[PDB]
Amino acid sequence: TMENENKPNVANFEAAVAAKDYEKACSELLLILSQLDSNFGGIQEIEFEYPAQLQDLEQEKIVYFCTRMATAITTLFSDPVLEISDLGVQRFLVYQRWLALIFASSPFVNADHILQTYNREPNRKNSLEIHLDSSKSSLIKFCILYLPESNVNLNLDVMWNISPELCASLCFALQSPRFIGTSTAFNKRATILQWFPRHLDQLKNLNNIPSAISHDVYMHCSYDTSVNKHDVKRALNHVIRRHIESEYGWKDRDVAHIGYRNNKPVMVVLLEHFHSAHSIYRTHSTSMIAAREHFYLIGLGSPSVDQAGQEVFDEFHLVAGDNMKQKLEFIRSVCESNGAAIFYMPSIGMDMTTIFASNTRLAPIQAIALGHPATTHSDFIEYVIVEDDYVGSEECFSETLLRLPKDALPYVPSALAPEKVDYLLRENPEVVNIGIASTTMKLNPYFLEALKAIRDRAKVKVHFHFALGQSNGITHPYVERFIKSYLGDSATAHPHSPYHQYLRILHNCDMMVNPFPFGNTNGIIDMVTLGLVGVCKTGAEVHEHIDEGLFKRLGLPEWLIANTVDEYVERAVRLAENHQERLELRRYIIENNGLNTLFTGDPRPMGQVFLEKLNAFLKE
Ligand SMILES: O=c1ccn([C@@H]2O[C@H](COP(=O)(O)OP(=O)(O)O)[C@@H](O)[C@H]2O)c(=O)[nH]1
Repeated sequence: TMENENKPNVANFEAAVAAKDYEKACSELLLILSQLDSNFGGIQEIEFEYPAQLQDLEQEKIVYFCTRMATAITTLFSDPVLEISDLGVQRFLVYQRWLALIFASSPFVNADHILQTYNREPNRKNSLEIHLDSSKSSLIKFCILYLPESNVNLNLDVMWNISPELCASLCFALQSPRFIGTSTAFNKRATILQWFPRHLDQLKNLNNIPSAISHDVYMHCSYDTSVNKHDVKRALNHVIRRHIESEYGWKDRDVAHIGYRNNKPVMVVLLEHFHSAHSIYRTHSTSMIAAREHFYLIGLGSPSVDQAGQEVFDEFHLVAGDNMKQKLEFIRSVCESNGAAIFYMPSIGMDMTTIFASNTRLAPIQAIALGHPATTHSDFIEYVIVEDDYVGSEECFSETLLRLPKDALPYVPSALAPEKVDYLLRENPEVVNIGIASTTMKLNPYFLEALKAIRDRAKVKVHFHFALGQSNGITHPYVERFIKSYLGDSATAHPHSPYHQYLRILHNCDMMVNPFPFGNTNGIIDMVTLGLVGVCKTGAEVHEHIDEGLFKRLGLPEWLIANTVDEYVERAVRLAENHQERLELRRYIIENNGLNTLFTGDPRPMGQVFLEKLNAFLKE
């Protein structure tokens, strides 16, 4: 060992590339990509120097970073001699999304200029097709640099014949970014969603694909617009099921007998991201608290859960184990010694543990809620807790929906909610400012085309303020370019901001519009809090339908809830042109709104319902 061997360092990566030491370059580069991973795209704790002019100019400092990184990556991967260790390949595909961002936030856009150096057939006959030598090594390198923004052609069928596993690693990488919003990237991912599932279903386990981003593959499909977007989850479940049987020798429990604690049957709840300042606790703690009239509750989670989270349950334990095989054995053992009636996950999708767990048989009733609002397509999960007013069509879900009364999941209000108001109802707007509260995953070309439509068509000048949740570090310059490609001067791409500052941006707006197809929830509450009204578009999936449910609970009029893009655009424009209508409605909403009603209700049903379903299991 040497001191400072493992510090991500842009100058040391560059020097290793100039010195043609391909091994040190790779490893120095992987250190940087790994850090970008940990930092969620931020560049803190990566060492680099910059021209003084950039000191206070952070976006410009980030673009400078990505530019240095893309030039050094270009030299390195353009060199015909470079050969990547097969360990190395697996790491590069796992970090692909970070290279994607390196290039997309630089002026290069993508790494096609590297790709073109790999062409061998001076014919072409389409210069967007790249004909490689037959070296396995060249196929690899191509894949690593086949970015979501790539313009080069890709034929998946031929690909998957040559190497199934390489090709499934690509599909993973290309599904894993938290921003897939441009036309080029989105279209690519859409293709994968139709093509990849039936191919992944043929896979045997997780050994030679990038498994550390399966949770990302699992969640991100929800942000596409197709009806059958979740098919990849069904496939992914089978491979995980095969994995845990084959690599772990997993055995399901005998769930014919249940045990008892303080004379009640046992609900074991496996938790993801359940801190009391966060939305899972805000939406699901009270229903879990009330479930204690009928069940003893055991909470399994991470040390990230705070005292208020732990107090929801009768008993709380850390999920122990050094790997997945162990954590599962641990979870199994808790269910065994207690003899679980219920296995429940309020959220599934954010951590890989919950995903694995949902492919096992641990209790006779196994059920989830929609903290991540999408069907599991797992045959091991029977029920889905959901508020009746949030369901669109029941056929979006493979599981049976347990539709609970619309006041059955009262929310815990945020401690950050301002106590005082200051409504700004602008009588004279030259400009209509229209806010949009969003994460990067919610952004897409259909949403942004709808927004360009509202801008082009409205007879009033409009300005769009995007308050982008978690837009950040090297992701952000790329997002701003995407937004500007549609709206130019009619839009401001605000990066992630603290709560009071985020509230200040919206407070300067006249109305809001909601993203589709995956809408807001918390955005809507902040909207009404500020006395604002907006448009949302509804649809069949819960994540499309929530906004409708929520608009009705809060007392917003149905004309605000559009069924199609063309209506969405239409109502948005109407809200923007019709000043006095818009203001009357703001005044109506300031005056009488169900904000109150979100925080109260009867949380008992969930427990009640699990009891009946359990009692009926105990007769048979
Ligand atoms: O710049 C921002 C953007 C968002 N948020 C907070 O994060 C929430 C949005 O989170 P998300 O879209 O992931 O889930 P949602 O709660 O909308 O269902 C908002 O309510 C804000 O309270 C914030 O503080 N600053």
